Amino acid sequence: LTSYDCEVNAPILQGEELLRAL
Amino acid sequence: LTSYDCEVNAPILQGEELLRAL
Amino acid sequence: EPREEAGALGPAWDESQLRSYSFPTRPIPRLSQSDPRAEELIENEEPVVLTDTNLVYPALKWDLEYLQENIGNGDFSVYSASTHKFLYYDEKKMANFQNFKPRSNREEMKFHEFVEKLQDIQQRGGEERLYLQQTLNDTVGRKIVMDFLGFNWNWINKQQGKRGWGQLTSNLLLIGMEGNVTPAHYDEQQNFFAQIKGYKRCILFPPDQFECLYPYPVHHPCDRQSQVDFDNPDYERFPNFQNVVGYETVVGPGDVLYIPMYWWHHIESLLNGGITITVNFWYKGAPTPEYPLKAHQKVAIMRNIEKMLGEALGNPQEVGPLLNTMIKGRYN
Amino acid sequence: EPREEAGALGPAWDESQLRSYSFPTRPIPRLSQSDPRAEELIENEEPVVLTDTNLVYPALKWDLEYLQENIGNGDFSVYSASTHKFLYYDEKKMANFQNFKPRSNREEMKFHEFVEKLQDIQQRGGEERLYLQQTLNDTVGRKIVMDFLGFNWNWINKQQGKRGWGQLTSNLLLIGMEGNVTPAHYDEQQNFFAQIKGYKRCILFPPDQFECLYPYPVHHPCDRQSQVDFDNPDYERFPNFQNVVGYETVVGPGDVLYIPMYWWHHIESLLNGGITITVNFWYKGAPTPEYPLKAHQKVAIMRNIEKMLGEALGNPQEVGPLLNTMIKGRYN
Ligand SMILES: O=C(O)CNC(=O)C(=O)O
Ligand SMILES: O=C(O)CNC(=O)C(=O)O
Ligand SMILES: [Zn+2]
Ligand SMILES: [Zn+2]
Repeated sequence: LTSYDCEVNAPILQGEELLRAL
Repeated sequence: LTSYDCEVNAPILQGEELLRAL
Repeated sequence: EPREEAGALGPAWDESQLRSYSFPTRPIPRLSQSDPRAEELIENEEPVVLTDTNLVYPALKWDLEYLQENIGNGDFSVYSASTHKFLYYDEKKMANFQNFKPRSNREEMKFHEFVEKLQDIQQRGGEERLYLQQTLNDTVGRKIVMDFLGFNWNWINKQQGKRGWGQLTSNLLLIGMEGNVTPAHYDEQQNFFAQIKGYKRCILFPPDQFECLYPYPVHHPCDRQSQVDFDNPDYERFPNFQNVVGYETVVGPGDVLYIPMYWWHHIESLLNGGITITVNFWYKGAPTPEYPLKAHQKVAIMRNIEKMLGEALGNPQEVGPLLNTMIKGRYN
Repeated sequence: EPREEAGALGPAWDESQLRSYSFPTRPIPRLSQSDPRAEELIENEEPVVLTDTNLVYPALKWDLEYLQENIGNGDFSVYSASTHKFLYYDEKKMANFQNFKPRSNREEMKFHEFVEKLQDIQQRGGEERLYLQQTLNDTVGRKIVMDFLGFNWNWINKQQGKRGWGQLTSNLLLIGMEGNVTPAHYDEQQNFFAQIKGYKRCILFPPDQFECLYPYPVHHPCDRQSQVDFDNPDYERFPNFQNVVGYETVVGPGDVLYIPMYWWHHIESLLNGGITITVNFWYKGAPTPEYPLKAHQKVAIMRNIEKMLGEALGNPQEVGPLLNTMIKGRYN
């Protein structure tokens, strides 16, 4: 109930994946 | 969510148990 | 129109014995058990009065003398009240509503004690009222056991099997004084309500009248009871009570009223009709398996939300403010 | 009071460049990254502007010419609008609200196309407005990749480690025209908001002001955005907006604003300040493990209830009526 999702004002490589790949 | 309990205007041998015992 | 008692004994009761209320009603059908229409009603979770089940045939002879002589030395729960209204309350939930002050108190006593109390009130012309309400158990005596065993199990077991119901959880013995009222509420079990002595007026409302009957909060001791005082309705707090419509009937000795799970019911022992006696048969409902959802399913949902919120917030008193915070300016 | 730019270049901006609103605000603290007070704020999920992280040091040289030359041939999402307000909406949720008509449309184009469009508007004195908003991905070019790699990962990774956060999910590149506004909303991720070119006024509200900001229903496309029009507040539908109080600041090149998860934020590119550029860093929050519950936890709870009801009833449009049915005459 107290659990939460991760939605933001943007749609769902990038983030951590972008960085490591680079 | 659609599931239900069995509460009534009485507290929680009797019923089926009373009958069989008898 | 009140039925005529066999042998030209006149009308079983009259209008003057009914309390008066602000809402209209339609009659519940009275049918023979063999009538296909009765089966259709039960199958569909709609009320019906069955006139010939013989369900509690052996209890038709019961009266205070016979019960005092045969029902054993077990304890009996007896409610005492200074009003005609016996609002049910759940003692376990009292801690969370320190400010709730019950209008009736429960006292445990022996049957002879209950009978004696009834006698002292009558003789002393007292206004006190009593309502005995006690599950039938192992401590009852031999003759009662014989009577119980003579109930029409054959018929009621087929009913339980035909509708997929769960187990018989209990049979409540109800013995009331004339004029006693059990205010409107719903139960989460299926009920065959077997009248034994005297007459009770039963007013029922379908589950889709939830909006008009305003049940207390789930964590409040009067969970499942309507907050509206039928004798003096506050249309300001409960405006949709002005739209309620009941299904009513008067049951007497030998009659069985099917009160379907989740259906609201208001039950009153006729004014000037003497003591009443009833025995109910409470069964757990069938299992939850399609849209569109039924009214009773929505009710099941609302209870669950209230329950989960209460646990999640750690204080049931926080349930309201959160709900209010959820809807204002958002869904209302 | 507006800061003075190094070298006596005058005030970075002035009051006349700020839009005017009905509510008061207090300043968000501006601190050095080495200042213990800054660490205390972040640890406590309170906003802070950090002036010297060097987080996007290499992007400080970015401008449309450099980006057009180096950012690749990938597609960029660009919103177009006829008002200064770019209300975010979730396209996937549009089917369930056939009557919602977005004031802005999304168009996918190449960077050079975006730049060209900006030029045509300027020259033609048009009133159209554009806002580019696009996650940085693999298609960006070599020079940009070099720039990205030069961000201060050392500092931001320690931040991620010190607060128990989850993974970096993305970095959104935001390029806006002067006067553009992103209306008030909350995000479910932690955000380090890195300003690169131009100035943005950021107004934030804590999660305990949920009652004053009136977010749309969870299943509505503007889920998480406030329903109140800050330029013309309807105090009849949203009376508690009269009680809202913000924390505000103006960030410029080099500044990083910590926008804590669940905190409402309203962001505006200064009037007459030219284009703005920002890059954010969105991290999943720490895991849900004690009473009394925090405001953001209650918010998490309300979202969940809405979500469950929507699934259980099979139609999100049925969420309101059920909630209303739950509280009226019962909890309100
Ligand atoms: O008979 C009464 O007064 C009360 N009975 C019930 O509410 C019931 O059997 O479910
Ligand atoms: O900068 C903007 O206009 C909008 N940004 C956000 O809402 C955000 O980064 O979370
Ligand atoms: Zn009942
Ligand atoms: Zn945001």
